[PDB]
Amino acid sequence: IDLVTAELGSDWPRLVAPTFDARKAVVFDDRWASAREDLVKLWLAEEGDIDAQWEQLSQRFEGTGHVVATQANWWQGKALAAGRNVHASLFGRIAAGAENPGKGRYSDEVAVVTGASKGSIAASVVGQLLDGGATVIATTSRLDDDRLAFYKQLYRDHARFDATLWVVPANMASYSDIDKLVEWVGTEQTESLGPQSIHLKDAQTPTLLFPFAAPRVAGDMSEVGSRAEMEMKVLLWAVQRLISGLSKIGAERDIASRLHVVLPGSPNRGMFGGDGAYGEAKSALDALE
Amino acid sequence: VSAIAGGRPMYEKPADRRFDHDVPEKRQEAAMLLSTDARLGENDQYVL
Amino acid sequence: EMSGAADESDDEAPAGTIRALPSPPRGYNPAPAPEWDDLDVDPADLVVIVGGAELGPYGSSRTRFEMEVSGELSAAGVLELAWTTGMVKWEDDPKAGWYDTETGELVPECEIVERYHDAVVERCGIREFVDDGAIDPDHASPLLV
Amino acid sequence: AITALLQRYPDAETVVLHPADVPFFVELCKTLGKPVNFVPVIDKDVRR
Amino acid sequence: EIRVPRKTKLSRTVGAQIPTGFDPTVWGISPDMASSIDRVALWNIVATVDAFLSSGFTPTELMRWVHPSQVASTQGTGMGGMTSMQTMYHGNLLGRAKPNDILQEVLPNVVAAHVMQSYVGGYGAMVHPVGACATAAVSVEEGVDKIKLGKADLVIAGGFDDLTLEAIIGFGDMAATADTEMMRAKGISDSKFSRANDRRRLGFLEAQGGGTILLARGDLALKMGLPVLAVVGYAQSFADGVHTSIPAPGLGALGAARGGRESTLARSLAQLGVGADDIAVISKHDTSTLANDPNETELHERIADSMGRAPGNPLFIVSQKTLTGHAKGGAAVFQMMGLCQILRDGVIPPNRSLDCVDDELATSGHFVWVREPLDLRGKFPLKAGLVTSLGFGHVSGLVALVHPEAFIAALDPSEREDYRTRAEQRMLAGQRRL
Amino acid sequence: SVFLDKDFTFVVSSEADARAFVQFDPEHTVARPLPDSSDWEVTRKAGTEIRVPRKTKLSRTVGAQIPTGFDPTVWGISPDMASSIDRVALWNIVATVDAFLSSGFTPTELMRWVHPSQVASTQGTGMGGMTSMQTMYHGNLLGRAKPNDILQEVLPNVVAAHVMQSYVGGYGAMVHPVGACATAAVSVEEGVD
Repeated sequence: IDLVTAELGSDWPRLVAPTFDARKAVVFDDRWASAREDLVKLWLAEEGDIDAQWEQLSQRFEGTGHVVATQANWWQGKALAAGRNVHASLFGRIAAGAENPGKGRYSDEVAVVTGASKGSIAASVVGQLLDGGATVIATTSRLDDDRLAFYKQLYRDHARFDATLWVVPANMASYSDIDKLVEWVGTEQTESLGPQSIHLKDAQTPTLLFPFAAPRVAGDMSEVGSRAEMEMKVLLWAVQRLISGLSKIGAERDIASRLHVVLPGSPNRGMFGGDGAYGEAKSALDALE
Repeated sequence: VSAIAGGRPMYEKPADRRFDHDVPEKRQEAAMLLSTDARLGENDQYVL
Repeated sequence: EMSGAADESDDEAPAGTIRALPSPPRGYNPAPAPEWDDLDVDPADLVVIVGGAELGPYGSSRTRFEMEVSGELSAAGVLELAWTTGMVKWEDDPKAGWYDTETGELVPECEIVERYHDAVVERCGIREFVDDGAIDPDHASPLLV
Repeated sequence: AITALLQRYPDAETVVLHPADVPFFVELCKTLGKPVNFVPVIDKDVRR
Repeated sequence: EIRVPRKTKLSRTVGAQIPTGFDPTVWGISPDMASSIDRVALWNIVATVDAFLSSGFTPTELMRWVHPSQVASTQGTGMGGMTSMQTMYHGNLLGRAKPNDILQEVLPNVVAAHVMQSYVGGYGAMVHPVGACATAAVSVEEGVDKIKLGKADLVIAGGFDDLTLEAIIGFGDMAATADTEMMRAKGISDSKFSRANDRRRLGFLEAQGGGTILLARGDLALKMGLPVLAVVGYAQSFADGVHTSIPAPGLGALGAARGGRESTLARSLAQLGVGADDIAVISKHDTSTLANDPNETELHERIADSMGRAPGNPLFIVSQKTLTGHAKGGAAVFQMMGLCQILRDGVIPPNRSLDCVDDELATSGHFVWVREPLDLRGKFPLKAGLVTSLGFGHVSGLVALVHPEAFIAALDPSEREDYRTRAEQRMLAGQRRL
Repeated sequence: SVFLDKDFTFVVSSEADARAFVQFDPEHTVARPLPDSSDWEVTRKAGTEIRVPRKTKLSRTVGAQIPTGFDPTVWGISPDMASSIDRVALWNIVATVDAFLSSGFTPTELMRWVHPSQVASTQGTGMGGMTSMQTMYHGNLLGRAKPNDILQEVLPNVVAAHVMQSYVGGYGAMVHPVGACATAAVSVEEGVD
């Protein structure tokens, strides 16, 4: 064990420790609950007039509709009176939104997105996928409630009808995680109630795959200089095993459905010398094709 | 005097009136508590 | 240039001494329209709540309500909790003021939040069971066979 | 000056001097350069 | 036969406990009392003092307006005196020196008996409900009952319970308490493990404490010139019925909504000129157990449904057990306290422990679960709350609470203006005393 | 409670029970796996706390007791109930039955004239559930097998709760006074109320 450590270094064994376990998963399939609380917050806090584009944007977010959400909107609207100008604008807009809710349609997309965290490109992609009536698997490296609360905030805003979001602790650096995660992603979609509570692993065949997981350079353990070597596992090799993993599930459970993997290539290799990371690493994606 | 002699006076009830027909009575559970005048008929021997 | 801009700092003079305290609790009325008759209702037949209080994990009704509605204590919130938790003591010895009970140090009303509330939150509300009975149910509970 | 301060803090008009502000004032009377013109407190030192 | 010392490891590592460093001594309780009385007694004793402090101080001031036999004490317990009980059964079997007053101090009524001896000194009624978890609301019911019949014009209503060793092992054995080892496995911090109506709700967090309220005749409150915190429009306890099944929860609290316009719930409201739609807030028992939450929800959903609650005018519900935890005896009083504070301030407290609403609760459309505080300002009033609590063994209860300003409307403009004058003077004098 | 002056002779115990031993003493107790039997030896060193059995003679040799040979079974209470519930419960349960027998029998006949939520139960206790209480505080500290329903069965209100579950089945009020010695008359007061 001393010889093995001598070759690989100090940080590699410590960072390769397992993380994922099947019992920490959290599923948010409720729009119906979050849409009701979302409307009443608008109705009470209404200030800006009808000229707002936010009212049109929020109406598209309130486009999630069924017998449940209609019973909410159609009510607070019918309970609204002629008392003031805001009450005149709210009642009319709500009645129109209640009518548009009745005829509302939906789409469906099943996606798995990594590197979805706050203030990132993928986070803007995630909320937009949710805006497109999709089903999205969102992974987070930090499992802390501050990260957990963010995705709840992001979901309760951009979620439409038919939209289901899934947040999980995940580490793309761990092969065990990758195997365990997709073994969870590919199994059943079943919940067994016996004497106890057992949730059989939810099976959704991925349409889109977004490997936006992006390790950053933070060297507290002294790991500096060896990272570009390790990330080559993460950015490519572990992606390869991730692509291979979902390929097995698709073949074993026998789907002809093509998983669309968007490969986050770095822009225009060779014409920039200043990036230092992106430009060189992503040129082998042409070799991956 | 019928109770004292036979050991009759204590009968622990199966609660027949509660579950009497499995499907509707569970549905009728709400309707019972909601409306005032719903009660037991004696002729069926205390049916809900 | 930008690292340098971040690496080149400076100190704009800020002279500030802040304190925390408040007026006695007031009540904010609500706007309610009522069409009513006076003599109709018998006051002898009505039950009315004159007052109330509670002792619980969050302290009295004042501090508990602050934590429930707000989620953070006010000036009076931390001042009252630090008093109930016994962090602050009152001495008539010279310097005549509020003193920290643990270390025996004089305290003002401002630093109450800074010096205490961090520890107050931990040791109030819901936490691991502190053993005042010399017994821990979760760790070791005495058994005799 | 009085109006300027207590306009900024209108609550000063409706409330009590804080129980911890009472010892402070009595303390200031003792350290004052020229001895106070009045009697702030009736106590053991009242003769002084 | 020999009894040989051993040990055990248990599941519950966390409880909702009164802030560390609390002393009855700091509040001013004499050391002689602290010794002689159970820990539960220190809770009800200090609470009673602070309960009075809301209006008057000297308990004998009540004897100015009222003959002492018209002062009542209605104080509930689920168990009460727990420490003093466990002190005898250990101590006696262990021959350790223990107090001689033990059995007196284990009587769940002795705690407020201690308060009547030490403080009020009333010559009047003493009642001490056992409502399991529902004692608090059950106590209010009888406190209300004592006044209307002229037996007593001033009552103290409340409930209290303690958290000890063998209180924990009884619940954990009964399976009703949330298992901490499982909570940590799911990545749940101690503050986040009490979650009402949540999909993941694992069972209740046990707590300790006590609380009390002073209920009085409306005519007396004006005459004494004390603060009016709220009007109790109704109070009821309700049983359930015959069944074998252990998870099957009591639904009998629906009996208050029976009759529609003729129902006790609606008539209580109607006498103030208040409608069924005018109950904005229900305070649920919200035990965070899987049995109680959906049942209490179905219950509140149905009591609204038959009384003609306007479709989609949902009752906004708070869960205080997610914060304070569940104290058996003093459960519904903490909710009773919160409800008064809801009415006067207008603010509806959030459940901040709610990650996700249980998908089963979707079937209830007259119910809304709020994760973030909705704060009602001066332009956004509120009207009437409802406290509901479900105790063990078919103990269920309901307390309808209504805003104080509904009572001031019965005085006529001259006397209404005269009362506000007195109440204003009391608040200033009350702020002083406090 | 006595402090052991010199190390006690080792005794055989299970791994689960022996690890528990370590959680109390741990500087003062010593536990080891026995390689062959997988179980553990428990050795208490000097300084440990031991509780040693003794006896006491007391003043009260006489009480007023229900006539010898009384059984809730003879009255017709099922054995499952007798087990699961405190002795005090058997008293209020049979009394309630015989109380009804004064007029009507079937408790649901009340639901003919009355809506079930209008049936009330006001039942006082000075303590109540005493056996079930003393059963937990002994049993737990003694690790003896004791029932899981203990704290439910020690609630002075649970006794008539058991009666409402087993017999009347009313949907209405339940109150449970504590009057010390006066609960009975105190109960009547609230029943009247």
